Amino acid sequence: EVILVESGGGLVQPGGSLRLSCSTSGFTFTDYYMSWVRQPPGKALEWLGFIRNKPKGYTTEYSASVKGRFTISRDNSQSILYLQMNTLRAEDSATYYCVRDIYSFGSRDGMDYWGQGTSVTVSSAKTTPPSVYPLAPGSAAQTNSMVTLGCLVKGYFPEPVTVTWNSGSLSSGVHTFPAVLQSDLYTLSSSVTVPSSTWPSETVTCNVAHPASSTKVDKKIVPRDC
Amino acid sequence: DIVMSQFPSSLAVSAGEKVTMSCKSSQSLLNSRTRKSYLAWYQQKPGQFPKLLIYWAATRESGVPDRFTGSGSGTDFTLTISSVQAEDLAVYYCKQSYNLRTFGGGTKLEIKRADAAPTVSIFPPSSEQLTSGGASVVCFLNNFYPKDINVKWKIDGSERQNGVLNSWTDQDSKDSTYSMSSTLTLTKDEYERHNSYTCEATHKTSTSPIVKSFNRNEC
Ligand SMILES: N[C@H]1[C@@H](OP(=O)(O)O)O[C@H](CO[C@@H]2O[C@H](CO[C@]3(C(=O)O)C[C@@H](O[C@]4(C(=O)O)C[C@@H](O[C@]5(C(=O)O)C[C@@H](O)[C@@H](O)[C@@H]([C@H](O)CO)O5)[C@@H](O)[C@@H]([C@H](O)CO)O4)[C@@H](O)[C@@H]([C@H](O)CO)O3)[C@@H](OP(=O)(O)O)[C@H](O)[C@H]2N)[C@@H](O)[C@@H]1O
Ligand SMILES: [Mg+2]
Ligand SMILES: [Mg+2]
Ligand SMILES: [Mg+2]
Repeated sequence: EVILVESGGGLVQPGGSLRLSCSTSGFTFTDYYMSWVRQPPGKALEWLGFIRNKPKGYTTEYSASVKGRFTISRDNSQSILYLQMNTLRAEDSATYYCVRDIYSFGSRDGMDYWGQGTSVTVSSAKTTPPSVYPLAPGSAAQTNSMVTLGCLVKGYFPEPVTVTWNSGSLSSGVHTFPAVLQSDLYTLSSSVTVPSSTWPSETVTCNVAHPASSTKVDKKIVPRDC
Repeated sequence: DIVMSQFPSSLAVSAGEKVTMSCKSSQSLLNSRTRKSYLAWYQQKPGQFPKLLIYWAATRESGVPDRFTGSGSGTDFTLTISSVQAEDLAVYYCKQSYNLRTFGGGTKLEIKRADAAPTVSIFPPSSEQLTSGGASVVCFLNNFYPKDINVKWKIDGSERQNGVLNSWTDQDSKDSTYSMSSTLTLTKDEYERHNSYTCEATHKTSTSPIVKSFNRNEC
């Protein structure tokens, strides 16, 4: 199984620099060209550059957009790909993807494997951890059967924040709304719906993660809101 | 360099229908020796990473459903999806690999489905938030369609349109419905000098709004 995992993302001040890493496993790293592709929130994918494979001598090439500012390198003994990003500016804020490219021209083509990507935000604003508030129904049941609960994640920076419910167990029935940036701080909420015979008799917890401030919060939803 | 472009920017069809989208390059992507055109198509569902669908203009990646077909050569290409399914909701990108690599701007495929009424839930501010001096009243409007929906907030019977923020989810990949949150944020002090809090949802599916509220004094 091919595995690509990016790390290194976070908040960088304008003019700052950052080094991203991509760990790889499951294939012979040196036989492949490797590329970096980025994507600003809500925008198109953008190819940044690649580093060729062993037969081609591992030579590098870059997009005009970052050539002279970003460089790519690879550690062939550890099978790790890097992206050195210098003199950053707002426009560089994006999710950065590590991607396996071709291994030969006549065989096939296409970027067949992609990592999950790592987010980078270029801003002068301060990293701020979130406050996680549990949202339980007010003292008013009404037509029961299914119950909806939620959790409000407020006042954090930069994006993103990851929200799961029972460590992912509660997938489906879950809706996480897009964060809204206010001033220099984001707020979002998440809702989960489960049968009333599940909650509160059984536990429901929302798990929030904010990579940038290396924070992880678990908030159990306890009855008696209002 | 080569400029890649796609059209239309967005398209919408119902499940079961066929769709075609186009991609164009500034220069030919055809290699006269191999006779192939170096163009690929990628699918990126909302919130996830891109997936390779087709390469060399018309070769489908093994495992990719046969509903996806790529065609074309030189500077003009197309991606066709026969019998679109709800899960096909995504942005599709073409990319040339003739000289380094360059992506087009993408075509967003939206899904049309039957109208569905929202399920509304209201939540008073948490005791936790009150300790910080703030008070957010939240209302979730889940699993509805079409996207257009109106929320009206009322405090003690009066309409409140200041301090309200709405946020919509992307279309659902399984049922093509939308969900939205409406949040009214006040200071703890103002929140505590009022009693009734109501959110009213007006959607195409009904002439009468769906109202949810609590009294705070009955908390
Ligand atoms: N170092 C290479 C060089 O040796 P040389 O310096 O002694 O010439 O070239 C030989 C191959 O023989 C020569 O072939 C060229 C014509 O080359 C092409 C074609 O017809 O266009 C393409 C050649 O491609 C590859 C290779 O397989 O050899 C891979 C290419 O791949 C990328 C890239 O990394 O550059 C990425 C890929 O996704 C795609 O973007 C591709 C691009 O579309 C190609 O234009 O580029 C690239 O690495 C090229 C390299 O740049 C070539 O210099 O090599 C290859 O398939 C060859 C066939 O092997 C030919 O039979 O065809 C001839 O040019 P001419 O003007 O047409 O005459 C040249 O005269 C030949 N000597 C290579 O093996 C060696 O490693
Ligand atoms: Mg590009
Ligand atoms: Mg070179
Ligand atoms: Mg298109």
